[PDB]
Amino acid sequence: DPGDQICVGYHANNSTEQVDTIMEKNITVTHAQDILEKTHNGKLCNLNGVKPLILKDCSVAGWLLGNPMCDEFLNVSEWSYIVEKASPANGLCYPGDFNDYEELKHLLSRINHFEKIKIIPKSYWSNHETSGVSSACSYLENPSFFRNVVWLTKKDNTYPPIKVNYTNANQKDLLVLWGIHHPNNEAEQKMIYQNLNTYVSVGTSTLNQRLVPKIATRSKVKGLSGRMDFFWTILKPNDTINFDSNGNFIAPEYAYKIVKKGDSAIMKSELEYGNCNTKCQTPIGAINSSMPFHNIHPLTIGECPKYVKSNRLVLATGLRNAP
Amino acid sequence: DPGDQICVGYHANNSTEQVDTIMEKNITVTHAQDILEKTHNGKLCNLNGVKPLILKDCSVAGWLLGNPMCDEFLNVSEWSYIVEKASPANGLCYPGDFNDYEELKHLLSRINHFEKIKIIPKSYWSNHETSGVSSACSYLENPSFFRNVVWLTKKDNTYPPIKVNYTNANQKDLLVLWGIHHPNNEAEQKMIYQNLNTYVSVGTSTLNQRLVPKIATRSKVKGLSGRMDFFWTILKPNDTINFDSNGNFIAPEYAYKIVKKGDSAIMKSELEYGNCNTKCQTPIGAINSSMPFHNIHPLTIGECPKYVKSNRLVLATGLRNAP
Amino acid sequence: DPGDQICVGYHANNSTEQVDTIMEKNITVTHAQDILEKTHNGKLCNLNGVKPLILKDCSVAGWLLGNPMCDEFLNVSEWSYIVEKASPANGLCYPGDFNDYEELKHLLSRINHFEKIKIIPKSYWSNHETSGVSSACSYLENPSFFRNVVWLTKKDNTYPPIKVNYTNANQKDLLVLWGIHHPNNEAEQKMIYQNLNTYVSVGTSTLNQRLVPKIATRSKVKGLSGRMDFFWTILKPNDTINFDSNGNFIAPEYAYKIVKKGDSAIMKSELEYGNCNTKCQTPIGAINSSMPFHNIHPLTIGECPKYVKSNRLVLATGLRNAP
Amino acid sequence: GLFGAIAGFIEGGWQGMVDGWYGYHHSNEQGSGYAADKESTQKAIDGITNKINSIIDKMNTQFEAVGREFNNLERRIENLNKKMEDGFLDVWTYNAELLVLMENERTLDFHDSNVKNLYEKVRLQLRDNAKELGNGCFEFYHKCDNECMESVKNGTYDYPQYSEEARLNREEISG
Amino acid sequence: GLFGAIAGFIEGGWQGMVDGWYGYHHSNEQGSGYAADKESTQKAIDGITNKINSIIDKMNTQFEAVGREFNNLERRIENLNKKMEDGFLDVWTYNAELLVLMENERTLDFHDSNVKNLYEKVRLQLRDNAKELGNGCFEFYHKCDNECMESVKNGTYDYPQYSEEARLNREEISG
Amino acid sequence: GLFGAIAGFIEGGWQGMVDGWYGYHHSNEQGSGYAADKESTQKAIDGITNKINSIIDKMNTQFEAVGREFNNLERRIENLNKKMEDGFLDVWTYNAELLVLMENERTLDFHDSNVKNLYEKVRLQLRDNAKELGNGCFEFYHKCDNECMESVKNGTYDYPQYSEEARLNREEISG
Ligand SMILES: *[C@@H]1O[C@H](CO)[C@@H](O)[C@H](O)[C@H]1NC(C)=O
Ligand SMILES: *[C@@H]1O[C@H](CO)[C@@H](O)[C@H](O)[C@H]1NC(C)=O
Ligand SMILES: *[C@@H]1O[C@H](CO)[C@@H](O)[C@H](O)[C@H]1NC(C)=O
Ligand SMILES: *[C@@H]1O[C@H](CO)[C@@H](O)[C@H](O)[C@H]1NC(C)=O
Ligand SMILES: *[C@@H]1O[C@H](CO)[C@@H](O)[C@H](O)[C@H]1NC(C)=O
Ligand SMILES: *[C@@H]1O[C@H](CO)[C@@H](O)[C@H](O)[C@H]1NC(C)=O
Ligand SMILES: *[C@@H]1O[C@H](CO)[C@@H](O)[C@H](O)[C@H]1NC(C)=O
Ligand SMILES: *[C@@H]1O[C@H](CO)[C@@H](O)[C@H](O)[C@H]1NC(C)=O
Ligand SMILES: *[C@@H]1O[C@H](CO)[C@@H](O)[C@H](O)[C@H]1NC(C)=O
Repeated sequence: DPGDQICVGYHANNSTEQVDTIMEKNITVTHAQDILEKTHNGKLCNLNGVKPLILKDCSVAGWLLGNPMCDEFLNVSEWSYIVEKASPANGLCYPGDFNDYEELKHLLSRINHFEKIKIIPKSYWSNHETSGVSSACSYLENPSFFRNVVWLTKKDNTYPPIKVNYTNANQKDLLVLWGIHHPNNEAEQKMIYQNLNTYVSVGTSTLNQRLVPKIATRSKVKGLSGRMDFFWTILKPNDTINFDSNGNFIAPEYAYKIVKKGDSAIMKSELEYGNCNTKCQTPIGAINSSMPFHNIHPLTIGECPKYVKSNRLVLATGLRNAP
Repeated sequence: DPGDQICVGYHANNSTEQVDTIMEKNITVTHAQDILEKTHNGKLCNLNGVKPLILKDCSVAGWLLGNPMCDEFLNVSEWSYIVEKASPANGLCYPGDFNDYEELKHLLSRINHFEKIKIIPKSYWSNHETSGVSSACSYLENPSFFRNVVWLTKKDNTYPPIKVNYTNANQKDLLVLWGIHHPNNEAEQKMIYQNLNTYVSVGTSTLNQRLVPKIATRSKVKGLSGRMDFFWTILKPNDTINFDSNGNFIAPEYAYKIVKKGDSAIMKSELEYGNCNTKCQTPIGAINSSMPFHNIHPLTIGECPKYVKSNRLVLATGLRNAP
Repeated sequence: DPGDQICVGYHANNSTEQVDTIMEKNITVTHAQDILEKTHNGKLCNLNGVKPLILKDCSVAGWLLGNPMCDEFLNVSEWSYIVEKASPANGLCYPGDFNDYEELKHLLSRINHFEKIKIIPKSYWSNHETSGVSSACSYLENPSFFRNVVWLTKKDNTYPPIKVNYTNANQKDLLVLWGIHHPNNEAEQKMIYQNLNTYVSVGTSTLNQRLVPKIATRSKVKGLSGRMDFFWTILKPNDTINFDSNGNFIAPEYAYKIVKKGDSAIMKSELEYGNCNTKCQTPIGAINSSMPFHNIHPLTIGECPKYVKSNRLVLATGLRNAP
Repeated sequence: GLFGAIAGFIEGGWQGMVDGWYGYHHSNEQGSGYAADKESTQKAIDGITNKINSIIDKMNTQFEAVGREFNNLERRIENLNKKMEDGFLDVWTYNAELLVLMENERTLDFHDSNVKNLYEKVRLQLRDNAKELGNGCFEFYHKCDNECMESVKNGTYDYPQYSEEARLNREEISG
Repeated sequence: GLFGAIAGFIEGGWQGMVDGWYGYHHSNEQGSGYAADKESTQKAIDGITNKINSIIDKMNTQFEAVGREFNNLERRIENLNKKMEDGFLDVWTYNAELLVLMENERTLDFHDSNVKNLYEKVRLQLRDNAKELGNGCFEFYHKCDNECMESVKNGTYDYPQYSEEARLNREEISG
Repeated sequence: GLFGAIAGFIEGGWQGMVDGWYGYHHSNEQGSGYAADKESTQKAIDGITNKINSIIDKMNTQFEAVGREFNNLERRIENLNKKMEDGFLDVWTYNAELLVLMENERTLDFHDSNVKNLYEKVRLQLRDNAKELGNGCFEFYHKCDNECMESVKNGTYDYPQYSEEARLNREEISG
């Protein structure tokens, strides 16, 4: 006749949780831990304390040079990161090229605090006109120009040789920008600058540049056939920048003090500001998670989990749960 | 006395197949699956439907500019990929440099359908000679020139200022090429072009180029001491290219319509055409395989297995086969 | 009553050796093998037979051009690798730029045997002065110049057009260097070279360079406001380099024969020579080890173990050692 | 099952047990009861837990992407940059997906080994004083009860104390 | 062997069996016969097969090389490009060679576990009604034959139906 | 323990044994002695040794860094270069740290499997001619001594030669 018993067995529950294995998929399990974060708030938030710089319809160049379609950004100072559109519409209002633009943008992603300062006031230009202007850089359907650089033209009928310098009396690196104008022909050249064969020279302790306008017949862009080329350098503390020109000089008025370097980024996104806060931002949304992995976007900034391309990552913790 | 029996045992066969393990090598096994493909047809085949462009002894530059040693390729249109030799002998027949050549070759590896079109007919040049020619670019031991660009020289004893444009009235990107000639001295300059201090200008909506010949004494190449520099741009639909010159201009005659972009490659190989077909091509031979891996060459094109450097990859499927 | 016995058991000892596992750390074990090398001699030794080139306070440029603060290196010939400081103080004594400097340094890391040879003796310059000199390139508080290139100035009051060539009659690639001087104004230009609008031309079978001085006002560096730009090319066997100039030419005197190419490196280190020998060198010390891994520095040269970032790597060989 | 226990010879598990992963079910003259082993279930918590944290730690440093810009005559470096970043992302995606698969399997078999190690621990104590039915259960020849239970469990099991009684009950069936 | 079965206590395998990987060999009063288990051999086909496909799938996306050109003043980027491409090729060569080695071993031991799990399944049924010779074989105390065979196999084995007969044959040797 | 042997049912190891990793300890009418198995200990040396060399060989080709210089308008490529080199260094640091962890564990369990495979080899020979105490030890029913020892070990163990003597001693306790 049957007597006493002791059994050896194992836990089970009502769990539908599944995990994967190399030899068998979709194995039902008692306990499992998901480790892949798959959700974001679809918003562009502050990063910890700090508001991003959201350029709207402006490009970095449009911002720095002061395209009239960007007066909103005339005075930005501190940002956590930068957002720019895929194809912003307001950049170089006057057509032409920005030299070493990507190198500048890269520099810019290591900076988070600019202090704009007046380097050469218009009042300096007593023997030149400062009112060079154009329909392509218009404000309210009346012709204007970049807010930050100045288009010098002949005063009366003479354009005297320019020779001005600026010494960096700060303890912060200084970003200065300038440019040159390429006219369409000699008549146009004479009408604007009087002088016919011109140059722009720029020297620091490391830069030794000489520019010369290039006449040529070009297709129209924004109705215009002329062109403007822009340049930038970093002027170090206690160094001096020197400009010489006898025509075509687009002079700096403002320059940018680099007051804080930090980690930052220039993100490409069509989104607007979301008025929210996060510790981890991607171009398509912020992340709020303790997961060690996420799969939302590879370009992130802040304290983030690790990006993987997987749509699913879950560890078995418990054991095979029999039906 | 002995009675009934039941045994528990396991399969065995006469297999010499071996597989490897971290703790023991060359373990004999009953069943194994090889997963590494190790053979190719040593031939350069079509890729699916399409014949490759096999440049023989010509380089990409020789082809595009129309080196007389390449008339075979005057009219190529559609290719699956491009094969070029390590060191092709027929390139720039007249010595000099091709500016941004590798960037152009890279562009070219995203294109598989060119339509050559006449952009500026020789008939246009009513007041210049079009018969600039040289022994270095000879055909049958009598001096010739690139089939696709034209060497303008003085007509009678004058070289009038050139000012011609072309508008891209197609819906396809247009590849235009041109060049400039560097003479050896002022006498030579005057003998060819009459005009002594010359320039070539080229403008589009984005390009603003000015070139100037550079006199200098140079070592001989193909007997020649002069040099020719070539340039290219992509002209977009509905844009206009503008050339101005008062001498040394090597003008475009033909240009290339980009009718199809696709994946492609420029492969380096000494092989000839193999008159065969494949779905996966390498520079040393085509591949016909269902293996997930191969080890023949890292540069492939088409639907291919994964390249690894291993000489052997075989999974155990069965069990240890005892002697 | 108890009878005979046979036990089955396993080895144990008095080992404190520990190894790690994914599920449990610091598991005490009987036998273990360390495979991570963690020590170096903190010295810069010879590499097999061969002594390194240790540049002390000189830069590669200072060495190659012959900065007077570097006469020690006037005659180096064979080295295993090169050591240079993070921020060497003696480089271009006269301020300016070295064109394509990093490309040259990279070339240099494939070379281990230079033979300096006189290419154009000062005796050649019968109608120019060779004594251009400066306080910035001073020796013992009296003004000097680069030992390897020569500053030509006007003789009497004329500077005749220069036209000299050199043919590479060796079977070894030849490194030639030259330069141009940028004066501060036209008076200074006339005082040094008589001729006012000058050029430097350099041609080989592949190079076709034209340089022109650039006047501009610049900040002072080492008291100086002028600048010198330097250039280099590789002249192949049986080719000829051609220089033309009517002023501002800094001519080559010596050039460098490339007698041996091998693997080498330019390492950054503040250390001095250690008078010792090794088979594996890092910038912070040599390695003497049979370990398959090390963790001391990622930039090594010689027969070395594999760098990993780990502070610990030890395989269990034996078994769990019970207390 | 790599160890034959779970879904092997102990087919089916116990909805009844809640206190832990591995345990017992007795049946004496008093009554019934599911009882979870603690010492074994805990060393399986400590294990699986150290696993998750080490999976995470070996992943704390891996490749991070950063946006770069290139102009239209820099297509070559741009492409090199695209390849390099896709390359590392694919490498760490392979690495994590494979690590999880490989350890998932080891985790399940770890449980299977823990169940078989518990069963065997009981079996090796009882020996001839009971019968293995082959279902993860033992029929006691002698009489066991609500303190004879807590003896096999904590390993504190005086075998001679019950050794003789069982021997007679065992042979009573034969003779 | 990690499980002691294959080339352990069942030294040597059977050229005779052809129907599958794991099976039996009986011997009754009727006759002989090798018989392959199907249920176990199939779940070992399904396993090993899912293995090959997942090895392949986790390899479907990995690094692909593309030819680039650089001129003679672009030696630095050229080298960076060479390093990057050799780098990924070496990484995926390591990855595949190691995956195969690691799973090859797991595959062999998987078989060894399947053989031991089959043996134990038989042993746990028969119990005292037969003797384990220690060779992967059982000597029946009672009499088994060509339908008593198909009972241990499909698990459908009425133990009490033969329980008593064996007990006498077993003790006949002693007394 | 994944196999229940080491620190399972053979709790504690032997400081006495020195000749090798796995062995025996007998006790007869003559005397005592620890004796290391050779055939098993050697195939565990050959294994662990082939492991170390293959770990090393699969690491003989991996990424090597080289110093490059970039000027101040080459920050983009410089950064790309820094990322690429940190990337591969992190990848091979992950690879080696993980390989060691994964094989370390397999090495320990390999030992545990070797001990259990030795025990079982002895057990399957002796059978009813002795008793398993459950401690990694067998009490001989019949009498075994300093040449009966060298019989179970080398597998050369004539079972019928001692079969009958044990059967009486075994049943003497019952009746
Ligand atoms: C695994 O489960 C998921 C979720 O239900 C399902 O989409 C997938 O098809 C399953 N796997 C297979 C092989 O069917
Ligand atoms: C700046 O220019 C003024 C005159 O225009 C000059 O006196 C002064 O010295 C210059 N500063 C420097 C640092 O050269
Ligand atoms: C992030 O998630 C936590 C929940 O874990 C929540 O309490 C917190 O409010 C979230 N943060 C934000 C900014 O929404
Ligand atoms: C493994 O087998 C191959 C093929 O016969 C042989 O070349 C190799 O030497 C063998 N391995 C060893 C360690 O001998
Ligand atoms: C092209 O040139 C002709 C005259 O040479 C001119 O009339 C025409 O407007 C030009 N086309 C464009 C788009 O400028
Ligand atoms: C590729 O191999 C298959 C065999 O699997 C063969 O039938 C086929 O003809 C081959 N293709 C070519 C183009 O030779
Ligand atoms: C492992 O041992 C090391 C060396 O004593 C020690 O530093 C470390 O803290 C130990 N691990 C843990 C988890 O305490
Ligand atoms: C070098 O110059 C001399 C005259 O200065 C000339 O005669 C000689 O031919 C030149 N060498 C070459 C190779 O041009
Ligand atoms: C390297 O280490 C070995 C010890 O393994 C030693 O004998 C040898 O002298 C060392 N080499 C040097 C150069 O010190």
